[PDB]
Amino acid sequence: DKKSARIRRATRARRKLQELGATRLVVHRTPRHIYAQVIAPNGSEVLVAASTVEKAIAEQLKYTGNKDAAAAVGKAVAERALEKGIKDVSFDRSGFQYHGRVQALADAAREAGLQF
Amino acid sequence: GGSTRNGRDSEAKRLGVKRFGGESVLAGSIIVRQRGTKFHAGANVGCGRDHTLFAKADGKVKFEVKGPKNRKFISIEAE
Amino acid sequence: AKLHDYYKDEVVKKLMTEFNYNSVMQVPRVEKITLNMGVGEAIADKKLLDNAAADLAAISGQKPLITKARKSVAGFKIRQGYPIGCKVTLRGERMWEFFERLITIAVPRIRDFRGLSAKSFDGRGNYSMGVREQIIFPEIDYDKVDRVRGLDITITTTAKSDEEGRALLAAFDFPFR
Amino acid sequence: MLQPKRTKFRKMHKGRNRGLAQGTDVSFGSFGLKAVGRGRLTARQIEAARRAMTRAVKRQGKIWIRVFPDKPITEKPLAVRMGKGKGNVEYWVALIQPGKVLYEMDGVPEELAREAFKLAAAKLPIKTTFVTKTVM
Amino acid sequence: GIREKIKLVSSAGTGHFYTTTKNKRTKPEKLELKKFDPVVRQHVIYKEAKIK
RNA sequence: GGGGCUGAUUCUGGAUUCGACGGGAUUUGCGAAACCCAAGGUGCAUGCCGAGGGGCGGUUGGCCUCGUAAAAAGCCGCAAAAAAUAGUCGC
RNA sequence: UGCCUGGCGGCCGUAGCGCGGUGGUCCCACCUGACCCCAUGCCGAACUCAGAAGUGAAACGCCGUAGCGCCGAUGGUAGUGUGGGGUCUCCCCAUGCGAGAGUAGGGAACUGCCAGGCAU
RNA sequence: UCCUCCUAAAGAGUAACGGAGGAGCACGAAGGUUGGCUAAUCCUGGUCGGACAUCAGGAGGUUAGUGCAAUGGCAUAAGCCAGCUUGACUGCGAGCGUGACGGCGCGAGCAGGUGCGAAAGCAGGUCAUAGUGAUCCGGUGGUUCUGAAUGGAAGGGCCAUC
RNA sequence: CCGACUUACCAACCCGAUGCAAACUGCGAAUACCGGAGAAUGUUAUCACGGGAGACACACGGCGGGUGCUAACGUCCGUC
Ligand SMILES: [Mg+2]
Ligand SMILES: [Mg+2]
Ligand SMILES: [Mg+2]
Ligand SMILES: [Mg+2]
Ligand SMILES: [Mg+2]
Ligand SMILES: [Mg+2]
Ligand SMILES: [Mg+2]
Ligand SMILES: [Mg+2]
Ligand SMILES: [Mg+2]
Ligand SMILES: [Mg+2]
Ligand SMILES: [Mg+2]
Ligand SMILES: [Mg+2]
Ligand SMILES: [Mg+2]
Ligand SMILES: [Mg+2]
Ligand SMILES: [Mg+2]
Ligand SMILES: [Mg+2]
Ligand SMILES: [Mg+2]
Ligand SMILES: [Mg+2]
Ligand SMILES: [Mg+2]
Ligand SMILES: [Mg+2]
Ligand SMILES: [Mg+2]
Ligand SMILES: [Mg+2]
Repeated sequence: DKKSARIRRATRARRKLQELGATRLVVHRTPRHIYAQVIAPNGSEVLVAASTVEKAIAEQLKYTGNKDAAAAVGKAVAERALEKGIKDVSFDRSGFQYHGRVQALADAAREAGLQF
Repeated sequence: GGSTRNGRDSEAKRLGVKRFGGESVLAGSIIVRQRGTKFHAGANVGCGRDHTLFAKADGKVKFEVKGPKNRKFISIEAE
Repeated sequence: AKLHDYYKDEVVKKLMTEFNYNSVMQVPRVEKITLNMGVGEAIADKKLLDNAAADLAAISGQKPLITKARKSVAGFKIRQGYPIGCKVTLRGERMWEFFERLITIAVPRIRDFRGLSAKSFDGRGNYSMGVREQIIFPEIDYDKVDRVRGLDITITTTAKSDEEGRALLAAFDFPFR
Repeated sequence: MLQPKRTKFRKMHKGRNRGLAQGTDVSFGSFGLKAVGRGRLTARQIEAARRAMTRAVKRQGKIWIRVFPDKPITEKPLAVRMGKGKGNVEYWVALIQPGKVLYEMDGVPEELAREAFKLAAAKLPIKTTFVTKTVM
Repeated sequence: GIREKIKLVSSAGTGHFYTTTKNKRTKPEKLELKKFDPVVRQHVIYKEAKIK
């Protein structure tokens, strides 16, 4: 039910981004892990992703479910987007209120080159 | 003799489909005039104050049925 | 949460073997405790709402939420949006703290306490029961009160069935018949 | 006379009664009287036919009136001019299409059914015919 | 009664103003707003004044 | 055969007829019909054919019966055939 | 390369309900407690910020169930654009277009990206 | 006089002293942004409390609601709350729809300055359609003007508005 | 008498069937109308501007209808 409500309150932003036809960086947030990935404007192709489920950024993090890991994930995904040429991208809350872990990840991504 | 009521009426607003689909339109051209959102705005289609769909770019008008509720959408193919 | 920490393992052990459970989470649990000072005949004077919101605060330390009507029933000549009663809901620690007070110190100030009804379950066993006075609670005395109003307590539990809720309450030593 | 208890609107357009019937087979009783022509049956005619068949069969069974008068027919008062609104409601009719079943019954024998419908049909303008229920 | 017509004049030195409606029986307080001033090209506070 | 005004003590959308008389629900005692039971007493009955009943006739035929069926008596009708009725008001 | 899990979409009523019981090495959920920084117009019912003691009990997901909802032929029927007719409040023929409902049947979804956990 | 449904014959339009109803408003919030939320009805339990309120659970999914009459829509919600605010801005405006005409309406985008949102973005009133009246004559404030010899003034024009 | 009981009677939801609706549509034609491509034919028959008019009393039949009585060589709409 909570997931359904989140989808209900996020599909408005989903449709807004789709009709704007820009690139969107989405954030899946769970109490244990937090993912992040950019999506092509058509909404069916993934260009870059980063999360706490990978050893690459999991071996230097105390716990996955905290703002510190989200910041590292945002830094890594922003660096990969910059090295692949992706620089302009909007940020999708995916229904999660902009505060805490998602806010820290968005700030790290903004600070690591990816301008929103 | 006698008197009868309900002799009043209202002027038609000339609603309906204007381009009928498959035509070449210009920027700002009104596609459909309607009271409610029977047809929803799609690609390069703006919604007016009175739910009028106006094209924001020249191209082709296309009728399709998408969405989870099988709603009709007007799409501007900028070919 | 003294009763919580003391009786949780005991009631789990009892109920698992009673109902042939297979997991710890399957034992019926306690969700919340709700109480509404249903002050209806208070349209003429709003001071009754303040008195209710003070008596309920004294009974359970919080700020009662002044509820508003949503239907405007003409049988009492009321309009929606007017304050009618005040509800207080307690979760977890406060729920347990109020539960022990309603279990232990509830008898001395009430009369003819021959037990409580065993059929107060709303199908799913949520145990809504009512009391006819407020001075039953030790916090509120009789010298400082002007009116006499009761409560509509409801101990909402996670029990699947009414018999499971009854077994839940019996293990929590509540005075049934 | 039977008529709807209430309607959304009092007056209705004249309309046209063209097409074929919808209920053309007996589904309740065993014998039936069904209209073969085209016309409009009125509530008074329906009541007269029902009374005739009931008194012919002595209520030794059951009767089903498949049709129901629901179309209000209005006529202007005598000696008035044209226009000045629509005339007040006068009576109620039921549109009838060829092949539609009008009356149904069971229990009574074939001879009694055919001798009752024979006299009950003379109270209706539309010509009718007698049929028996079959297996599909 | 009906809605009275009022004029919101700019607090600046210019005499620019806007026109609007008002119900001066349930809202006796004056209609002070912030409106754009074409004369000075700045958003300034407009007090409410009579339609005279 | 057609129009206008009344069907309002209020026109301005929120009368406790103050009271007796219907109906609701809340707080009290009890009678197998507001209860669900054979256990103390340890007697001769459940039902099985039941006889026509106060002066007269009668109720699911058993509320009354017993020996192998008869008076029937706990109610209902005839019956109480005081229901003849404010104040003023003639010889 | 095959197992299932997560995220984003296409397709949005053969793609959805009811019943049967499985899933935890991964991922998700339940959950612990909470001064922070955030929150309840009362309560961590919801947001969250610190995590892994336990559980798959509710969910979520998966496999079969024809009890449902639905998709629905061929043929037939109703309707009709043209021309020509009758007994003309309606109907016939030569022509093409041919519905809706109901039968036979189908059916317990396919499919594109990465992101890991599995045997290889 | 204007609006909604049908007659109106599946584009637009289409008449009658035809059948049915409304409009001559309200709102500095009933607008803008952001965040959050999802009923009508019915069943069970519960102190007054009742065919009815305020509560706890369940059946059901828009059968509720739109400030209003009706039609078309609304779940991303156009339906309901909370915080900030005045875009209910100024001058324009490619294009289009509807009218014989006077006219009316939709509208991307540009320049200046704002409100909300971290941001992407939204705001030139209200879910849309009724809520309205040409011209003349005059009133009010400004005016980069006109000023009948000159310099002003009177008056007129221009802009906003009655 | 409790009434044994159905007394040519009426009787909420829930299900199973049977019909009706211009102001009902979970569905849905032909024709009508717009646009894109192509041959053949038609004295440009198409559009824009200017000069000049005339005209805003129509009727009947066919088709789908309101009104009327599916009555009128009656009346009101749309096409030929
Ligand atoms: Mg399970
Ligand atoms: Mg066929
Ligand atoms: Mg078919
Ligand atoms: Mg079929
Ligand atoms: Mg039309
Ligand atoms: Mg929103
Ligand atoms: Mg800002
Ligand atoms: Mg509106
Ligand atoms: Mg004049
Ligand atoms: Mg001069
Ligand atoms: Mg001057
Ligand atoms: Mg047409
Ligand atoms: Mg000319
Ligand atoms: Mg000319
Ligand atoms: Mg004319
Ligand atoms: Mg004329
Ligand atoms: Mg003439
Ligand atoms: Mg004519
Ligand atoms: Mg004609
Ligand atoms: Mg005709
Ligand atoms: Mg004629
Ligand atoms: Mg004439």
